[PDB]
Amino acid sequence: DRVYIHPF
Amino acid sequence: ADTQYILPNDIGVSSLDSREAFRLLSPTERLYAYHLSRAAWYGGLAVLLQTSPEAPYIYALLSRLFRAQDPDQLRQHALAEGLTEEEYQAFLVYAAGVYSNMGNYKSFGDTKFVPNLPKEKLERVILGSEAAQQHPEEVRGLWQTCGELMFSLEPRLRHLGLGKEGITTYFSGNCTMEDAKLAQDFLDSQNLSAYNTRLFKEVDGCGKPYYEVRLASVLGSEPSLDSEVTSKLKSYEFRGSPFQVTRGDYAPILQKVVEQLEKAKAYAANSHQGQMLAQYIESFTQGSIEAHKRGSRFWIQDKGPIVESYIGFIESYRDPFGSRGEFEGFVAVVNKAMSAKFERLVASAEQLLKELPWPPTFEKDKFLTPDFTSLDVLTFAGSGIPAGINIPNYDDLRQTEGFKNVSLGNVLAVAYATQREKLTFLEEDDKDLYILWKGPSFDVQVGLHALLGHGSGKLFVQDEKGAFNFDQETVINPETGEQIQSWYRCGETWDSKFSTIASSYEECRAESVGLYLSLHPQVLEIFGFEGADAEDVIYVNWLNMVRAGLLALEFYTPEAFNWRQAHMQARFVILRVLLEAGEGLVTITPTTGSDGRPDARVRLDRSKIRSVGKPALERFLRRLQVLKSTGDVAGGRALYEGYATVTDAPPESFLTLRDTVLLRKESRKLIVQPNTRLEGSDVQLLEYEASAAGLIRSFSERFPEDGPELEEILTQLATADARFW
Ligand SMILES: [K+]
Ligand SMILES: [Mg+2]
Repeated sequence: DRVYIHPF
Repeated sequence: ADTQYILPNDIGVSSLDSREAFRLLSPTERLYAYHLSRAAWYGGLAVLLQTSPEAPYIYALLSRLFRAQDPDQLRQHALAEGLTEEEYQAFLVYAAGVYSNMGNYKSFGDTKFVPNLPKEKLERVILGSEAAQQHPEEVRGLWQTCGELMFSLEPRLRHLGLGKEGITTYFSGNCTMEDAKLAQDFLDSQNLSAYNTRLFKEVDGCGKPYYEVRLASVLGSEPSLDSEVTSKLKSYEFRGSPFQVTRGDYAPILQKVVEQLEKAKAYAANSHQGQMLAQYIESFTQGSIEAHKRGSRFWIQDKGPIVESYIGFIESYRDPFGSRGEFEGFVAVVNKAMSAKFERLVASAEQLLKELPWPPTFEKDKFLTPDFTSLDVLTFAGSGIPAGINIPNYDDLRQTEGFKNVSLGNVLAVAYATQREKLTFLEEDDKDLYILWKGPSFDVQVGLHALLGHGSGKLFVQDEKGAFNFDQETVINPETGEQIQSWYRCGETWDSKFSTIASSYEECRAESVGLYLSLHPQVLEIFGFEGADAEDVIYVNWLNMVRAGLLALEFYTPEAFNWRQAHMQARFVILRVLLEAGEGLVTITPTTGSDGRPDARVRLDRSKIRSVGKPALERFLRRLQVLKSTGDVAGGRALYEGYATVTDAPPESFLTLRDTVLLRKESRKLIVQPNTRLEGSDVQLLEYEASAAGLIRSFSERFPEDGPELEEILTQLATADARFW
C-alpha cells in the first residue's frame, strides 16, 4: 500500500 | 490555466537528490544498488505494456529519436522544420511525461495525455529525424502504428477502465466488469493470485467466450523443474466457461530482470538478502507468487539494512477490478538520521494501536514490531513515485509474520516548500500557517498512515475446514452487538472481496487513522512538536485534509460516476464525513478570486476539531474497520460509496465546484531520477538537469548496454497482443 502527497 | 489531457509546458520538474546517500555506500553496496537498479529499470518497462496498447510503441519511437539526437540536437532539426520553441517544448514535456509515467496515461489520475502541438508538425520532425534516416522502416512503422493513438482524445480513450468506455491492457478490449468478477472467482477457487496475471477473452465461431489467465514469467509453455506453476498450466472448466492458465508474459523483459537480480545476489550483505533475491528470481522465472511471497518473507527479516529494496507486481491501483498488480521496484539508501524518529514511533506503536476506536478482537493478535526507515531513493521504476509505502501487500504475512514501513525522505523534500501565490481554496488568515507547517504535517501523516494505518486491523479468516483465526464464541461485533456472521474464506483476499473499492476504502481507513492519532501529544513529541507548535501542526494537518477533499474532485469522472484516484477519493470521503458532523466545523464557500474567475474558500473551526471532528471521525473509523474485518462487502460498499457520491446538492454543490477545481488545478511535478554507471570496478552516480530535457536525458543513458534491444522487445510484445485491442 502506498502513501501520497497532494498537491505535489 | 491547465488543459485536461494535456501536460503544460511550465510543468514542475524536480531532480531527485541522492548525492550524499550514495557517497556513503561501500564499493560492494554500490555494486549491489547498481544491479538492483538495472533490474528495476528493466522491469519498469513492463508498465508500458500494462498501461495502453500504444504505450510500448511510443516509448520505442521516443527512445529511437533521442538516441540519435539529444533534445538540443533535435531542437535544431525541429525548429528548421517549422516548429516554434513553444511547440517543441510541448513535445519535450510529452516525452518526459511518457517516460516518468511509463505510458501515455497519468499514474495519478489514470487520464490520457497527448502532445500539445499539431500532429502534422510532429510528423515532419519524426520522419525527417536522424533516427528516421538511419532506420526509415521502423521509424515510419512506429509512427504509422502509434501516431493516431498518440493524439486521439475520443471519449473511450480518455480514462483507464474496463468496458467500452475505457482503456485497459490488464484485460482484452472486449472485457467487462462481469468478466473480471468471473475471473476472480476462478482465481480464488484455484488459490491463484491475480498479482502477476492478465485476462484475455476471445470468442469462438459460436460466439462462446474463452478466457486466458496469462501469468508473468520468463518461462513459457516449455517444461521446467517447477511443478507448482507447471501443474497449473492447463485448461479448466468454471461455471460453464473454459479457462486456460498460461505464462511467459513480458518474458524477454523479466529475463533481463533476473539477470541483474542474480548479479546483485553476488553482492548481498546477508543471507536474508541472498535468499529473498533467489526467490524473486524463482517468481519472475516460473510465475509463482508464492515464490515472491517466500522472498518477501525473508525480506521482512532483513531489519534496517543500508540499501533497502523491493520489486515485483506489488500494488493493485491501476487495475480497474483492483486485484492485478503493476510492476515496480525501488532501490534506496537508509537515512539513519531521519529514520530515528520512525523507529521511535514503532517503539510506542503497540500502545498507540490501543487508542484506535475498535476493540482488541478486531486488532492483530500480536504486535509484530515492524521495520520503519526513512529512505533516500536512488531508483524508483514504474509509473510513479509515492511519499511512503507499507509492504508487502500479502495480508497473511502482515498479520502473522511482519511487515515494513518506508518514508521516502528525499521525495517529501520536493513538495516541502510552498508558494503562497499558488495556494488554492485557502483563507488568507490560514495561508501563512499552512506554509509554515505543511511540510512537517505530512511527515507525521505519512508515519501514521503506513504504520498505524496500514499496519493495523485484523482480518477474520476461516480456513478450508471450520477453524477460525479468531474465537467466534467470544468476539462480538460492536455496531450490532451480535456475534461475527461474516468473514474471509479460503482463497479470499482484501482485493478479491472489495475489488473496485478495495484500494480507496483502505486508504480512507489509513488516512482517518492518521488524522485521529495526530491529536495524540506523544505522537507529535516523537516528531518534535510540543505546545503551541503541536496544536498548529494538528490544525494544519486537518486543514490540509479538508482542502485536499475539495481538490479531489479533479480525480472524479462525472459522466462515468467513477473515481480515478484512490487516495483522493478517500480524502473526499473524509471531507464529507466532517461536513456531515455539522456544528460549523467545515464549510465550503463558492467565491470569486482576484483573478475574476470562479473560486472557492475552505474554513475549518480549530476549536471544534476535538469536540466535533474527533467523535465524528471516531464513529466513522469504527464502522470502516468492522466491515473490513468481517469482509462485509455489501455493507462496505453501502457505507463507502455513500460518502463518495458526488452531487450538486446544496450548500456545497460539488459538481459545480469541480469545474472550479479543474480551472485552478496545478499539475503534479515530474521527477528526474539519477543513473548508476559501472566502470569495471567503480560505480559512479550520474545526475541530470531538473527539466523535461533533463528527464529525457536520464532515460537516454538509462540503458547503454542494450537500449535498441529493449525497443525491439517492447515492440515485439506489443504486436503479439494487438488483436486484443
Ligand atoms: K486494489
Ligand atoms: Mg476497456
